[PDB]
Amino acid sequence: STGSMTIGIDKISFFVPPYYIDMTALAEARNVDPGKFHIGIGQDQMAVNPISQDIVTFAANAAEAILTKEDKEAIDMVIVGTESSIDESKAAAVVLHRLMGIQPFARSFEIKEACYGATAGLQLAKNHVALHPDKKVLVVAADIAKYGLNSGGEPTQGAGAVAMLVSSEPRILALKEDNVMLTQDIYDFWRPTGHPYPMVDGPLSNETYIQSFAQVWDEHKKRTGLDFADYDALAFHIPYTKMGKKALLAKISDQTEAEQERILARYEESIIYSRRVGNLYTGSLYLGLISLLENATTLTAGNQIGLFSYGSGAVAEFFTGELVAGYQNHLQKETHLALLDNRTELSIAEYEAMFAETLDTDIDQTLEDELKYSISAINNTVRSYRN
Repeated sequence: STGSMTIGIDKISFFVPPYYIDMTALAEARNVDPGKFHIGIGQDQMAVNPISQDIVTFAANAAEAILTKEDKEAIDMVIVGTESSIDESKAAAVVLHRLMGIQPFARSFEIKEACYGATAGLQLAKNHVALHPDKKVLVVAADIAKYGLNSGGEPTQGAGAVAMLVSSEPRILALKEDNVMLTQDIYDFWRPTGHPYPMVDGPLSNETYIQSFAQVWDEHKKRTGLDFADYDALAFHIPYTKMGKKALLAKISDQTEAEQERILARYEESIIYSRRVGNLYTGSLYLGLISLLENATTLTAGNQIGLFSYGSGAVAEFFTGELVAGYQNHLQKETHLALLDNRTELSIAEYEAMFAETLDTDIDQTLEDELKYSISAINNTVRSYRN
């Protein structure tokens, strides 16, 4: 009711492909104890997509869920964060700008830094709107996480997008100016040009992620004096739900049991959707935010939400948001639950067939798919989308 005009997330939604495989079914096919997936890494259902669906398909569907005609006129910047690009030059944001019917006098571009790309976009969006509060920015995380059949990373796979509308007087989450950022040159996870799957140093990945949180948390506490007791919930980027828990558990071990129980319970709420989707790379943290807000029943306006973003390479950031009065009226619980529940369960055979298929863009072809914004054709390497 006082002070500077707030800036932050006005609306937020995710989209995942209309297919999944059950992790017990996957475990039985890979001759491993299902507990390895359900408990070990903490995953239950995994999102999978056909070659007729790419990051534009997911970004467009996610964004369509939150954009009004008014938004489309007020948006003058469109940003896509991804590490699953389909062009080395042309930003995925340009096609998204067209499909969403956003007004022409806007800048559009793509950000790349592993799983951190969308966060970078969000912070830049926040600064833009702070300086131009009559404008809005569309920021979309979009990615496809594939590792290969019978591969070590297979059970953490996923696909989809998370779209955010950034505005002044946001109806969901007001962003604070307490950002703590961190860059370290570490080769825990990367994907050289020409590699369809990432190069991974498994142990280094877990180590770097866990310590990166510790580093930005400690620096944040030093700068602000804020501690776990000052946070009503914490949302994390996660490669899989158990790794987030590990990082969190390691840092909160010296807190009162009351604080641990509280923070840990909130974390469980934040991963409800993730357990049913898998890794969204850039979108994982923001799926967690959605999951937290739509599954919690005792969060309320005025509460402080801490967010930890991570990107292999590695870049990390911790920042805070405050829940806005009335935010519970502007979520999409019914829509999201329906999206997850309405998915078709694939058998492992069907999944392997879908996964193995490759899109060769050098061949002119048509593709069939009932989903809006799916790929309808390739011509001279150019993708057309049905709308």
